Amino acid sequence: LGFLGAAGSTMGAASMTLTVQARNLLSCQQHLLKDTHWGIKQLQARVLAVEHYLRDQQLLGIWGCSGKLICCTNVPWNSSWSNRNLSEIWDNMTWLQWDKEISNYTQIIYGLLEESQNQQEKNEQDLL
Amino acid sequence: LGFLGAAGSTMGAASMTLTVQARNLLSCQQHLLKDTHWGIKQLQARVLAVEHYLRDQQLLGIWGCSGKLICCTNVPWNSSWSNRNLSEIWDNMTWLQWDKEISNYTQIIYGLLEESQNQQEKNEQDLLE
Amino acid sequence: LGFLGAAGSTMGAASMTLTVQARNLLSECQQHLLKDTHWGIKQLQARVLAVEHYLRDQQLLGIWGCSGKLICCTNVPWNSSWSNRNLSEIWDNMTWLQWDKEISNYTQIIYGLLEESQNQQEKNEQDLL
Amino acid sequence: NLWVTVYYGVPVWKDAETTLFCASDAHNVWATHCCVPTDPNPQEIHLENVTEEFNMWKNNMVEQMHTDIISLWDQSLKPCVKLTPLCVTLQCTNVTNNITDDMRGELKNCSFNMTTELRDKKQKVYSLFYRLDVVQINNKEYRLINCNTSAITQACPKVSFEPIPIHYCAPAGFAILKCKDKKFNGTGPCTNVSTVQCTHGIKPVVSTQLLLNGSLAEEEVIIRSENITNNAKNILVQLNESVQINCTRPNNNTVKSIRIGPGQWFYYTGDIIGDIRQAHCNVSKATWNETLGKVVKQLRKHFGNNTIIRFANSSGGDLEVTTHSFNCGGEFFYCNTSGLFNSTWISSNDSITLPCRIKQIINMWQRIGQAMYAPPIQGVIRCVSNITGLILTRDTNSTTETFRPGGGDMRDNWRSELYKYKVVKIEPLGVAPTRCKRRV
Amino acid sequence: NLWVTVYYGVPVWKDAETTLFCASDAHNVWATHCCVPTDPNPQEIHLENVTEEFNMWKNNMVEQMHTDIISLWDQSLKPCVKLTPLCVTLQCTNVTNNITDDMRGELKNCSFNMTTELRDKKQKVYSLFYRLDVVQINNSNKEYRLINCNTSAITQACPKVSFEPIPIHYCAPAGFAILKCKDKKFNGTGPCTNVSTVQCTHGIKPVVSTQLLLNGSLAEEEVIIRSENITNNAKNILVQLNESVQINCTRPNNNTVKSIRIGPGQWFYYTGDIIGDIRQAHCNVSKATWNETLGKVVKQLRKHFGNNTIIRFANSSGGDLEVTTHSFNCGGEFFYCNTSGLFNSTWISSNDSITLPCRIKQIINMWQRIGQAMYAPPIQGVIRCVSNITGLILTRDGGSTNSTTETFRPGGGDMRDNWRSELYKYKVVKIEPLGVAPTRCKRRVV
Amino acid sequence: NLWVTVYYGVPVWKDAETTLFCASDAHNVWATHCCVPTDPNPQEIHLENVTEEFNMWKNNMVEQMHTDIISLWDQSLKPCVKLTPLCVTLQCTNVTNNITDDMRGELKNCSFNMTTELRDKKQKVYSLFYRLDVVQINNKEYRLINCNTSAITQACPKVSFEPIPIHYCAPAGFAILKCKDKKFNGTGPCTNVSTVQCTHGIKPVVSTQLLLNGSLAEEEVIIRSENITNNAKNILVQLNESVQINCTRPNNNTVKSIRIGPGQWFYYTGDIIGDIRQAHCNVSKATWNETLGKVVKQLRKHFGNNTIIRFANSSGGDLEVTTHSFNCGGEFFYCNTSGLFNSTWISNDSITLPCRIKQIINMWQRIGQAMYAPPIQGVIRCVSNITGLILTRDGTNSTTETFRPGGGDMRDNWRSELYKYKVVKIEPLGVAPTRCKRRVV
Ligand SMILES: *[C@@H]1O[C@H](CO)[C@@H](O[C@@H]2O[C@H](CO)[C@@H](O[C@@H]3O[C@H](CO[C@H]4O[C@H](CO)[C@@H](O)[C@H](O)[C@@H]4O)[C@@H](O)[C@H](O[C@H]4O[C@H](CO)[C@@H](O)[C@H](O)[C@@H]4O)[C@@H]3O)[C@H](O)[C@H]2NC(C)=O)[C@H](O)[C@H]1NC(C)=O
Ligand SMILES: *[C@@H]1O[C@H](CO)[C@@H](O[C@@H]2O[C@H](CO)[C@@H](O)[C@H](O)[C@H]2NC(C)=O)[C@H](O)[C@H]1NC(C)=O
Ligand SMILES: *[C@@H]1O[C@H](CO)[C@@H](O[C@@H]2O[C@H](CO)[C@@H](O)[C@H](O)[C@H]2NC(C)=O)[C@H](O)[C@H]1NC(C)=O
Ligand SMILES: *[C@@H]1O[C@H](CO)[C@@H](O[C@@H]2O[C@H](CO)[C@@H](O)[C@H](O)[C@H]2NC(C)=O)[C@H](O)[C@H]1NC(C)=O
Ligand SMILES: *[C@@H]1O[C@H](CO)[C@@H](O[C@@H]2O[C@H](CO)[C@@H](O)[C@H](O)[C@H]2NC(C)=O)[C@H](O)[C@H]1NC(C)=O
Ligand SMILES: *[C@@H]1O[C@H](CO)[C@@H](O)[C@H](O)[C@H]1NC(C)=O
Ligand SMILES: *[C@@H]1O[C@H](CO)[C@@H](O)[C@H](O)[C@H]1NC(C)=O
Ligand SMILES: *[C@@H]1O[C@H](CO)[C@@H](O)[C@H](O)[C@H]1NC(C)=O
Ligand SMILES: *[C@@H]1O[C@H](CO)[C@@H](O)[C@H](O)[C@H]1NC(C)=O
Ligand SMILES: *[C@@H]1O[C@H](CO)[C@@H](O)[C@H](O)[C@H]1NC(C)=O
Ligand SMILES: *[C@@H]1O[C@H](CO)[C@@H](O)[C@H](O)[C@H]1NC(C)=O
Ligand SMILES: *[C@@H]1O[C@H](CO)[C@@H](O)[C@H](O)[C@H]1NC(C)=O
Ligand SMILES: *[C@@H]1O[C@H](CO)[C@@H](O)[C@H](O)[C@H]1NC(C)=O
Ligand SMILES: *[C@@H]1O[C@H](CO)[C@@H](O)[C@H](O)[C@H]1NC(C)=O
Ligand SMILES: *[C@@H]1O[C@H](CO)[C@@H](O)[C@H](O)[C@H]1NC(C)=O
Ligand SMILES: *[C@@H]1O[C@H](CO)[C@@H](O)[C@H](O)[C@H]1NC(C)=O
Repeated sequence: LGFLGAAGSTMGAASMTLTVQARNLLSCQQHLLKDTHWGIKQLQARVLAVEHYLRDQQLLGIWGCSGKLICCTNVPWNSSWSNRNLSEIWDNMTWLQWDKEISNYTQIIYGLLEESQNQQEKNEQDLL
Repeated sequence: LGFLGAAGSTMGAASMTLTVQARNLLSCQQHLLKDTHWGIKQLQARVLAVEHYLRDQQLLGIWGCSGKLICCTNVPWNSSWSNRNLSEIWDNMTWLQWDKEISNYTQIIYGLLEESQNQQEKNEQDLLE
Repeated sequence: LGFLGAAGSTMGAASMTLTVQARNLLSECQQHLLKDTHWGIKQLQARVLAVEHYLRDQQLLGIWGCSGKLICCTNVPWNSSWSNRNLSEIWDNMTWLQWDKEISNYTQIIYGLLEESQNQQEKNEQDLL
Repeated sequence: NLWVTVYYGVPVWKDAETTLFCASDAHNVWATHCCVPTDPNPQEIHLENVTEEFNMWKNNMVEQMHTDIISLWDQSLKPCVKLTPLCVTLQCTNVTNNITDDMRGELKNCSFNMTTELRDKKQKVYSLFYRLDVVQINNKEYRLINCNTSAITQACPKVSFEPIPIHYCAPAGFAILKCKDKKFNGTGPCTNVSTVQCTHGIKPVVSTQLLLNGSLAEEEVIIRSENITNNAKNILVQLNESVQINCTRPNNNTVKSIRIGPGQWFYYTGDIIGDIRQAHCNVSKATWNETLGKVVKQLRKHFGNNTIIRFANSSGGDLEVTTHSFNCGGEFFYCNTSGLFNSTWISSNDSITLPCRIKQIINMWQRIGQAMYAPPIQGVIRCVSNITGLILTRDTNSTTETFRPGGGDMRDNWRSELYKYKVVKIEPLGVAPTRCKRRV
Repeated sequence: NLWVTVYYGVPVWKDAETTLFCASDAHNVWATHCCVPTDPNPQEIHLENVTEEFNMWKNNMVEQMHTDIISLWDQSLKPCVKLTPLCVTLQCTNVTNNITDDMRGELKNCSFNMTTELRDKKQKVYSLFYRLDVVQINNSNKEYRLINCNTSAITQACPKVSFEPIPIHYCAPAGFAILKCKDKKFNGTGPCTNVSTVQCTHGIKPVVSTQLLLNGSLAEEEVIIRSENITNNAKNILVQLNESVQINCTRPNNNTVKSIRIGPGQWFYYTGDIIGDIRQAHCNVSKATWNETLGKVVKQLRKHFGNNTIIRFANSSGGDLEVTTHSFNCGGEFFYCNTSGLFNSTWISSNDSITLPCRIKQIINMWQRIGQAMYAPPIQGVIRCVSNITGLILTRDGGSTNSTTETFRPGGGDMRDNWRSELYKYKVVKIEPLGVAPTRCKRRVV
Repeated sequence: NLWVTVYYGVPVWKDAETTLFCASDAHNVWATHCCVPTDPNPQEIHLENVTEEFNMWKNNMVEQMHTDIISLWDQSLKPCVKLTPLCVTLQCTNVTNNITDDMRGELKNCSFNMTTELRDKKQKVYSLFYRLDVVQINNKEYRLINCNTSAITQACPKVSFEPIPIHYCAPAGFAILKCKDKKFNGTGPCTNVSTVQCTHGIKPVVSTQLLLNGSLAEEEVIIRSENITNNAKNILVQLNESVQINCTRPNNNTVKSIRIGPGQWFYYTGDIIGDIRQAHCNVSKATWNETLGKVVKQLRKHFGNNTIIRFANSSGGDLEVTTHSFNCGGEFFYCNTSGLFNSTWISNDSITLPCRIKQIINMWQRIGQAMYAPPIQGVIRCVSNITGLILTRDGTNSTTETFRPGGGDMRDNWRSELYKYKVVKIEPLGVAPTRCKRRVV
């Protein structure tokens, strides 16, 4: 329906809008060039947007999720991060609410995803 | 052939030239820095080339093609877009002519490609769970 | 071991650190970025070049059909014209620095072979579908 | 039982700061610089079942607006002629031609030496000056007030500085959120929010004491400050209806120009046609009185049921904070406000005439290392502005408190238009537990 | 029974406008700026079964030449001595020694007060002027001022800097390509079938001149005339010759350049003394060559205007020298040649070179822009150069008399119209690698 | 038999040049323009079984430091008041008031006119200054020494130029490698190496003759030159001990100022409080002799056990070439080092070196610009650490060679501090043979 239209939707309900959010990330110059600061300042902002985009893509590659909007892993979920029931997580809560609740544990999760993929690629190469 | 050597070739004839076109999309010093307007213009140009590149790659990912040069999807070809023989198109039309043949449908096809892929991933997720 | 935790590792030993090296690229005060025009420009240019470098390597892996994998087994044979080094040493006596130096002469050849082999296989898959 | 599933394109965000890009609807300075066109698209997304917290007193956009404005102002002046060749002794006497008692010595007829197109020649000229910009040296010897402290640059006469509405637009990866709660005071949670592509068109209006040409409150009168209890805070008052104020400089000025160098033209005030009288501004007494009565009722809601509101003028300071200021027709006005703040509120109609002073040497933007000369304008100037708000300060359980108009950062004016907007960064990744396991 | 097939790496493009950068093959400004090296490989690929439309009048590269050339010019002059302190009352007399009757009072001997390293001291300087640079103060015939004291500050050019144009190659940024037309008979504004790809253009030498175009590409096969909206006399005519015409220019007198200090770290340069009988500048063209060349031009325009026409030539309308004379730089000096002698003929169906007198100026405005000025310091000794006329700019009077006689005059024009000639050969396009087509396959779904 | 296997994330590199970003910890120009904080977390990775080739004289990190320092200096002077309008004729006489140390003719009392805030007014003013800044025109006429050559700019009094440690950090995609071998001689295959994200801080101290406030050597004094037998190359001496040098500008001073325009202030010397005294630096002779002893031993190791090392003073030339030079208290000192190089070696005692003060400074061995050093009030004192020397062998086969304090360009100070470090580019992609063919469906 629009960018962030699903922000108030439940986590499950918002899953089919992941594509709109992705499309909007990369979405009189004869005068403006003359202003050195205007030029540099705005160019830097554009460059940073690119850098952020690429870092997230780099991570999806590392975790083995680059080809999917939704990516299952072999890393188990820890009750330390969350011991809430899936029915509340997916049907009642929104992503804004839910994500805030696990803001401590994100780094832990990322490290686990990276290692799991590392071992799986090794296993494939040894098998071949 | 070289870069764009295949530009005058027909659509099927240009098969396997896709690789040269892709390779060529990406590629004193004190003057380059002191002349501020010069330096800005040149840096902007490289940045723009990157931005362009990324949009195309993003779309291929969105549509489920990703790193492939040649993809086939679940979206049907429409009579509202064209009504020409398949061999007429592939053996005789020039890729440049072809783009002229299909004009202002790009956004339709892309919307269809995007939605089809979105549903396909959801179906895979349900099956695995 | 950390980023570039070791470079004395044999090539085999170093295979599990590929994911580490992979994370290095793209890894009031700020007012100074505009106050000193050249300083801000030089830094921006450096960041841009790092990005450009990154993208070229990623494109190349995509072209070869390896894409996001850190390790790929391909359809290109190792040539007999290349130094006849013993496989036991290649993987467990040799480190990547030593190895690459020994085979650096051939880099552009092997790349051309990788590109062509993938292009041919992709075409064959389209015919099979 | 559960595994970590990665989700990309998740519709969430975090508080963020980033540079915005300036766009106009479309040779005015604002328009020339803020030349990027806006989209013909009133894009807004209602964030149904989303609550967000706003705090206007910490809003980064205000600081950016300020910074960009200062920069533009200077950029406009960078290519203009310097008047430093005119830092000479002036021989001044009082003007007595058709001058009334409310003027007397305010105008001076000064003569001086200045340069010519050729380096070796000099010329003698006569010019009319306002007392505010001329200082006695010690007799008849006077100088321009700022030739001891800073260089004076003449503003280019061709450049229009009148404000145009400006829309600020988010860079990709960012979004602007807006609070649509009509009763929102700028600091609490807001439960009626939507996304924004670009802000509305905000005019970069500059004034002191009274706010001009801003938005009006739907909800009568809203009085807000960072902290009401804190006696150091400057209170902003937003009105639901404007008060019109009619400002003028009645004197018909004759403007002439002389070259001081090859491409350097100096514009001088010349002389005056007709009678000489003070500049002034008018408002309706009742309109002003009705407005204050409502403000007082709103003040009691914060200051007490038995509280008596005493209005008074500012406590002191320089011209820039003791008078109301604006730039009507491009001339800089410094108008008295004591006539507006004399009463005490307790628990075809007459107008209020505010006398005004005219100044040409301006220390712009609360800075002191720069000065500019405002070229005089030929003829007679009139305008009418919309007073949309107040800038107020206040001075042992007396039950009576005193409120005064005052100065402050120009940022404080801009805080009003930007009070309803917030900048956030989009964060597409997150994970969640699911019952799937990656196929091995 | 067809689906969508998606391809990336499709060899197609669309017209586009982008920023180009320059390179060269190695004191010179052009060399300093286009410091980027060239690739010796032509990288030109002929395309088969290719057509493209080239409209030179809409070629943005022409605008870029103008924009960047001016920018370089300004950057090069910027870090030099300001002569502002010298735009003062000047005392003058006419030169009466070793002067021919062609010169009479054109050359003047003037004196004035000048600054020194210390602000407390003043010196007195004598120098020569060519009249065009000096006017009466207000009318006294002893007191003069420089022509620019009422308009702009003048900066002298730094004497070490070389502006000699060099061939410059323009190269596409990644994502872009240049297409080239090699159709020998192509007149612009239209389709071309002899199309090949280009990475970098040939080296275009940025020669700046007015009425006649010097040292450009020479036409292949035949004299060709290119114009747009030809019946409209508001447009000028660009004529490209297939045979060059040699023109020998000189500044015959021996100039002894002197220099003095003007302030801390700064030198001023001036004319000093002149040795030998003093004459104006001159340019020679064989009259026979000129007449043969002109007849060839006449034949080409005749096919455009009619078999029964009479082609009359006439000299230009009045106006500034930058319009009315052949303005060019020779040896570093600025020449203003009287070309009326090249147009005094009507065409109806040993060399005795035509010699044009030429004026010289020291105060130069630039690019038909005003409010800025450059001082050209004099060059020591005697100057000679030889140039190749490769094309002409002409205008037609127009009107309707139906007399069958058309009148042509030296045309005026923009510097952009000189560059327009070389650039008629090139077009910029953007590469668009992504596209779709129909297919009998469907994605395999499992 | 073998196929190709492709690897990404390969731990290899190639030598490369780039631009390294400037950072610092904790009105100081170095801090202001290297605002970027350092990482408080130390970082280093040892690379066992890795040997790398270093060459301190081919190290582009030095050139970057040179370029950036000069740029910084100029950028800092750009917004300061110009003194151009003060290039007027001076009328000067000799000052004998409270003359001491027979330093006659060093200072002159000059009267001159200046332009003040209004263009209509001129003022006769007076100032006291050094002969090194003034020349005679030929109660005689004089001018400042640099008025014919260029504009003079006053440095802003509020800006501190005191060197602070500066750390250089690699951009992503690059790494800095360092040599940890205590006996490394400046070139070759260093076997004790590690990877470093940021260098240690280096203070950008600029001096001539001797190297001050640098790093000390471990082990023993290490002497290094690009070519040893080419007398055109100077040899760097890195000491393993620091010699204390106590410098002063002994006079007390009154500083005066005047407006020369609209907000334009000029600072000048006023007058001298007490006796006029010569500037000087003190070094213990005994420690100096011990230091020379260590050095001559190291020199003999390259020339022979029986050679004779003759020390001698610098050749004739400009003060910036022949005398010791440093910035102490904001004043610029030129010191006579001939007293340090008189002995011949073969198998309190504080020496006082006289010094002179100059206010108009040309810098970086560049000509065409000059910086006016504002006067410093009061009395100046500092003590510096001598950590090294720049010497020349001066080219008979008599076995006696003369070593002179030839000095060198600013890069030598930087070559010394940045010698440890090398820059390389990371190259993650590579290939090797395997046993499998890609699995084919
Ligand atoms: C169309 O094309 C022709 C051919 O290229 C151009 O003709 C040349 O024009 C340039 C610019 O006017 C001339 O440049 C001058 O060259 C002198 C040296 O050449 C002589 O001496 C050498 C030996 O040293 C001989 O080989 C040579 O044949 C000549 O006899 C310089 O001394 C001149 O002085 C300037 O440069 C020197 C540095 O080299 C400085 O020290 C001086 O102060 C000063 O700046 C000058 O560079 C060139 O000689 C001409 N060539 C010929 C063959 O005649 C036309 O100008 C061009 N037309 C247009 C419109 O562009
Ligand atoms: C411009 O400057 C001139 C001097 O250069 C002034 O003229 C002198 O004024 C004094 C009185 O202050 C008289 O005693 C002199 O006789 C005058 N000299 C001449 C030649 O007239 C002049 O008054 C100044 N004018 C202005 C407008 O400032
Ligand atoms: C100020 O006074 C001048 C002088 O009368 C006015 O100029 C006149 O303008 C009218 C048109 O508005 C002309 O018809 C007159 O001829 C002008 N006067 C002269 C000298 O010829 C000017 O308009 C007045 N300006 C204002 C705003 O009062
Ligand atoms: C110096 O030469 C100029 C010409 O270059 C003389 O100007 C001419 O003066 C006569 C008499 O007034 C006019 O009729 C001409 O029209 C003028 N010529 C031009 C081109 O305008 C000038 O008089 C000479 N001066 C001296 C002292 O001989
Ligand atoms: C400052 O300027 C004044 C003049 O305005 C100089 O004083 C004059 O010098 C000349 C020298 O030829 C004497 O003939 C005059 O009698 C002096 N006049 C006065 C009033 O003294 C003065 O010398 C200049 N100051 C300096 C230091 O050079
Ligand atoms: C908000 O809540 C209502 C139920 O009260 C529900 O119908 C609606 O879909 C919710 N909105 C969003 C964005 O989830
Ligand atoms: C969960 O996290 C805690 C630390 O907070 C750790 O000790 C525990 O082992 C983890 N359990 C699982 C299943 O990951
Ligand atoms: C973990 O996150 C919660 C919010 O979800 C926060 O209240 C808590 O303090 C965090 N714990 C730590 C150790 O940061
Ligand atoms: C779209 O393209 C077709 C040709 O393919 C053309 O006939 C039609 O007019 C175009 N529509 C638009 C955008 O006007
Ligand atoms: C160095 O070589 C030894 C002997 O083969 C080995 O045991 C050691 O692990 C190697 N070092 C590194 C960093 O691999
Ligand atoms: C000029 O005006 C001032 C201010 O009103 C007054 O004090 C002064 O006496 C007046 N002088 C004359 C001559 O009228
Ligand atoms: C406002 O500041 C006053 C002190 O000036 C303090 O007593 C009061 O509690 C503050 N109010 C809030 C809401 O912080
Ligand atoms: C305020 O008004 C009083 C008169 O009641 C006046 O004397 C005083 O100067 C005025 N001060 C300011 C700052 O307006
Ligand atoms: C040049 O063009 C003319 C056109 O009239 C033609 O007659 C002549 O033969 C051509 N010259 C050459 C060398 O082809
Ligand atoms: C200043 O000292 C020099 C010697 O250094 C001498 O020649 C000169 O005459 C002295 N001048 C005065 C005024 O004493
Ligand atoms: C010094 O340079 C000379 C050549 O000038 C060379 O023969 C000699 O070997 C060099 N010495 C050293 C120690 O590099």
